[PDB]
Amino acid sequence: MEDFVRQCFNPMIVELAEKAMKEYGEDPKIETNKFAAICTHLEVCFMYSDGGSKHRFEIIEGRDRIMAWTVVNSICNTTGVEKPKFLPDLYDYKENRFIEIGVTRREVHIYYLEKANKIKSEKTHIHIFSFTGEEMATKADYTLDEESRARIKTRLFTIRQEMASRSLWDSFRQSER
Amino acid sequence: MEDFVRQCFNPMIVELAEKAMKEYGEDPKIETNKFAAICTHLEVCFMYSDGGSKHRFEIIEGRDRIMAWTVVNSICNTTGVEKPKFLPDLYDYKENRFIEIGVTRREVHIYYLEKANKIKSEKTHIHIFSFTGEEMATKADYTLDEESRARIKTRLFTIRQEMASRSLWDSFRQSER
Ligand SMILES: O=C(O)c1nc([C@@H]2CCCN2C(=O)COc2cccc3ccccc23)[nH]c(=O)c1O
Ligand SMILES: O=C(O)c1nc([C@@H]2CCCN2C(=O)COc2cccc3ccccc23)[nH]c(=O)c1O
Ligand SMILES: [Mn+2]
Ligand SMILES: [Mn+2]
Ligand SMILES: [Mn+2]
Ligand SMILES: [Mn+2]
Repeated sequence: MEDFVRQCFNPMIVELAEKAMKEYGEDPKIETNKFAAICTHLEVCFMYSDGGSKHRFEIIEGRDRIMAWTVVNSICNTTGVEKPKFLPDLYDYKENRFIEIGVTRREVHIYYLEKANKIKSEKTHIHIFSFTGEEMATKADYTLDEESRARIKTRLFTIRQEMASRSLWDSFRQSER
Repeated sequence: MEDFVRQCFNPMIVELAEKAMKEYGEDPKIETNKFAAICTHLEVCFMYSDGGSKHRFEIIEGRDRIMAWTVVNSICNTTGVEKPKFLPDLYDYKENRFIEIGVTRREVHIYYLEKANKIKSEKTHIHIFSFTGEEMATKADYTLDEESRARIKTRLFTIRQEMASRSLWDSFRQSER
C-alpha cells in the first residue's frame, strides 16, 4: 500500500501527507491506509479548486497552519464573512463562502451528518465525495459543474480500482472512522 | 515604509516576507527597504504565473525549502530537465525550462549580468523587471505576452509612484545591492 501511494500520487501530495502524519506521531510506513486517505483528500481538494473559473477558489488545505490562518483571516477582513473556528479546505470567491471537502469510503450521508454537526458553523459549505460515485453538498448546492464533478468522481473510481487490483481496497475501505 | 508594505501588499505576501527575513536574523521593522523588496519580488512571481494558460507555470518561490525542492526534483524526474543548483522561481511547462525572476531598482542590464554569471546554469531562463518599465530576458525570449508583461510593469510603476508620494522611493531605490 505504501508503494501504491508514492506511485499514484504526485511527490508534492505525498510529502504533504507525510508531514501531516508525522505532526501527530504516526508513521506513514505503518498506518498506510490513513496515509492514502490524506493523499486522496488532498488530491480532491486540488482538483476542486481547478474546476471553476480562474481565481474562483482559494486553497486552504495543504498550507501550513500559519499561512492557512493568514488566508482565512485575510478573507474575513476583506469580505466580512464570519471567521471559522476550524480551518476549512477552500473559499469560494464567487459564492462568498468557505468550503469543507470530505472523502469517505463509507456512506456519503453518514459523513455529511458527522461533518455538519462537528463543524457547527452555519455558513461553511460542505461537499462530500466517495469512491463509489456518490456526492452530496449543503442544500444540494454542488458549486461545480457536472463536468468538473465527473472528473473528481472518476478519479476516485480509478483509485478504488487500482487498489482493488492490488488487493488493498477492502483493507482501506474498512479502516475508516 | 513598514505601514506602506502591510497596506499595498496582501497579508499572504507580507507573512511570507516576514518569515524570509526572520530566517536570516533581520527585523522587518528595521530593514524596511529589503522588506518591501521581498514583497515586490513575491508579487511579481505570483503575477507571472497567472499571465499564461492555466497550469502553464509551477510556482517555486514562496514555498518552504522542502516543498520547493520537492517540486523541483519532481519536475527533473518527470521531464528529465537538469536539476538546478539553486532554487529557481518558476517552471515553464510549455517551454520545459526553469525561470528566475528578478526585480531591480537600478538598471536592468546590470541585474541580468549579475544574475546570469551567478546562476551559471545554462538552461535556467532569466527574466528581469524594473520599476521604471524596462524588462530583459534570456535571448529576448520574454515568455509572456505583451499584455501580461504590461500589467506587471504597470504594477511596478504604481508601487514606485505610491512610495514617491510617501517620500519613500529614493531611500528604497538607493539601498539595492
Ligand atoms: O476532510 C476532512 O475530513 C478533515 N478532517 C479534519 C479533522 C478534524 C479537525 C482535525 N482533523 C484532522 O484530521 C487532523 O489531522 C489528524 C487527526 C488525527 C490523526 C491524524 C493522523 C495523521 C495525520 C493527521 C491526523 N481536518 C481537516 O482539515 C479536514 O479537511
Ligand atoms: O530574485 C532574486 O533576486 C533572488 N535572489 C536570491 C538570493 C541568491 C540566493 C540566496 N538569495 C537570497 O536572497 C536569500 O535570502 C536572503 C539573503 C540575504 C539576506 C536576506 C535578508 C532577508 C531575507 C532574505 C535574505 N534567491 C532567490 O530565490 C531569488 O529569487
Ligand atoms: Mn481540511
Ligand atoms: Mn476536508
Ligand atoms: Mn527566488
Ligand atoms: Mn527571483
